[PDB]
Amino acid sequence: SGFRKMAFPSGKVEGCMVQVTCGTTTLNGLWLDDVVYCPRHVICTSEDMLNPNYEDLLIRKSNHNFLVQAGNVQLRVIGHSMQNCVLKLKVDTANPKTPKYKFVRIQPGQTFSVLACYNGSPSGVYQCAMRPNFTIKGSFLNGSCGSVGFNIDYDCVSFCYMHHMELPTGVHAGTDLEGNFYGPFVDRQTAQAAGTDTTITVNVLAWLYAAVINGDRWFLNRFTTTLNDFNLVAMKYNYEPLTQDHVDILGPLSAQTGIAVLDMCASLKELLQNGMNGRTILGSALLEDEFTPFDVVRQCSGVTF
Amino acid sequence: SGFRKMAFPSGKVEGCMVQVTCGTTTLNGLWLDDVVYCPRHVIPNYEDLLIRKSNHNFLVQAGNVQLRVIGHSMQNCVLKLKVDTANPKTPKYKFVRIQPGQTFSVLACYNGSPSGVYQCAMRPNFTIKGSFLNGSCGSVGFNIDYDCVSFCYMHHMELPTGVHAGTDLEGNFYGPFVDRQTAQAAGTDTTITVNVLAWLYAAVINGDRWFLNRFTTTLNDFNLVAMKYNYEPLTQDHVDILGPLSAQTGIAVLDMCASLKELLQNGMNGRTILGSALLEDEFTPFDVVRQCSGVTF
Ligand SMILES: CS(=O)(=O)NCc1ccc(Cl)cc1CC(=O)Nc1cncc2ccccc12
Ligand SMILES: CS(=O)(=O)NCc1ccc(Cl)cc1CC(=O)Nc1cncc2ccccc12
Ligand SMILES: [Cl-]
Repeated sequence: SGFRKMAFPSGKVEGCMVQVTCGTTTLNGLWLDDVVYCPRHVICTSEDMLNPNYEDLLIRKSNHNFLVQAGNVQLRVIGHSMQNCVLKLKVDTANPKTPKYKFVRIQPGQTFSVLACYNGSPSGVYQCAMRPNFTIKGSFLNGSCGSVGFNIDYDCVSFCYMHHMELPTGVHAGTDLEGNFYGPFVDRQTAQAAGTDTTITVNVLAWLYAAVINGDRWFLNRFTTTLNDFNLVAMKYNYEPLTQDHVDILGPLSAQTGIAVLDMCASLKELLQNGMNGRTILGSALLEDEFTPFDVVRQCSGVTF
Repeated sequence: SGFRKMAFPSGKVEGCMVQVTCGTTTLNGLWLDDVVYCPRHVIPNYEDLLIRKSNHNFLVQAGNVQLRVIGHSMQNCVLKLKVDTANPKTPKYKFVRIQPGQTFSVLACYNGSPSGVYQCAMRPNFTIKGSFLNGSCGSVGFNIDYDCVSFCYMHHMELPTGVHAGTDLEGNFYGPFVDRQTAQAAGTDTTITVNVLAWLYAAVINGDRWFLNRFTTTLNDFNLVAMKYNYEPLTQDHVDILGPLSAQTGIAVLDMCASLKELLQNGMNGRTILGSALLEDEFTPFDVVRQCSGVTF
């Protein structure tokens, strides 16, 4: 019993964190086999950030301009290349702690664990979701650039995010491990603002199924809804549209609890209309959207209370 | 910017998790040097049950390797299994007993394999609001101070309300609980006042100031009000501990207490603080300073 915002154990990722220094800038890098991956803005000064020409800044660098530190050991850089917004530093030592891994690009709504780091040293781990507006509501200070997001389903680490910047509203933007940004963002100091964010509907429904599994039904009602009527109501509360893919994905949780997806949708419509009236759902007075259907199945019991 | 329920990096603890099996029961153990620590209920009159067991009755698995048990002893509610192999991954560590209101990270494990990490607090009623299923027994709670892991909790049981109970690593339970199937219930819980105040300071550091007001209060008047809402009493030690956050934000502790009083008496009025519509009490003053400063391990 219980339901917590649970992160994956971070040990496999901790063994990959290194410090990358280029001139006066110091940030984090991810050391996998003989390559260190880090944000390409490590080669920039603060002046450079308005309109940086990364190709021009990089051509002026040699391998020995990049200092890479792994624990108390200095790694030797023997090659460098840029792939989109990521710099790849070839080093002369393969990481003996390299776990089984993959680079995966995630979609809005997907969750992942973040290992926040400073100076190549891990400080904390938390769980978060890729928002519909492609930002993440992280907890990051200056020096956290290069910190990574990941999932560890089975024994394989799937790296999905690398931290690049904080937007004016305090939210965060970054790339996949191939250097492609999530969202319409650029690694440039320009007028960039997060688009209006929305609630991840399929995740709120998954979390309502989690509450039913753990023994709570106060929010259910005798009604059902069509998918279209639910979406017309949901969009008035800034909720993301629910698609047939989302309905199909909630199938297993629907069969485990005996509550049809459109019946759970009707309960969500009523909660949006009434609020909680002094009650909580899984210890929260707000509707939680940072647990996916997959997270609920992983954390919750297979037997409903 | 941002404020998350952040756990310590779990790698140093992951390298200590093992599976302990005794007959039909399988649970988790903590392997430090040549000893495996686990709940004694893996085997009631525990001395009588233990005397009937030999070393080979305990099966200890570390990854894909079977460890050989060469000795066994009981310390309070923890069983200590002496193994032939010292854990090469043993970190620098201490066993520490924590107090209600203090927080820690939990590495939830099943079959000696870590599945997740989350942050939680020892409630005033000595239970923890964890997330555990059958097989989680032996999972541990810890903090990291510099490069040293301070083990503070070992999971033993779930109570009827869905909350959890366990011991320190010396086998002493937190709370009036016993390790057996009998009628046990968590006492009425209270809110950790010093932690709510620390979280209000974290919200101010992050730009959330709508709840600040021009008023102050005496410590006695605040405690009379706090007692009415099932909040733990605030002591002068708590006021002293909040000193640094008070100097950083410019808001006196009793000034923040007057904000907390108004929130208790009137509610949030449709507003949120750090994305929450409830007053959060599972961040200590030290957790706030660490997360708003970047301390690494
Ligand atoms: C150097 S500048 O032109 O003033 N702007 C910095 C900058 C521009 C464009 C990019 Cl892609 C990256 C940066 C650096 C950057 O945003 N760092 C940070 C990352 N995460 C959290 C932070 C919290 C507080 C301060 C900085 C933080
Ligand atoms: C095993 S028994 O003696 O029959 N009764 C249970 C019991 C009594 C006394 C003790 Cl010290 C331990 C137990 C077992 C126990 O509480 N396990 C669990 C721990 N955490 C989460 C759980 C979720 C679902 C089921 C069990 C869970
Ligand atoms: Cl995805």
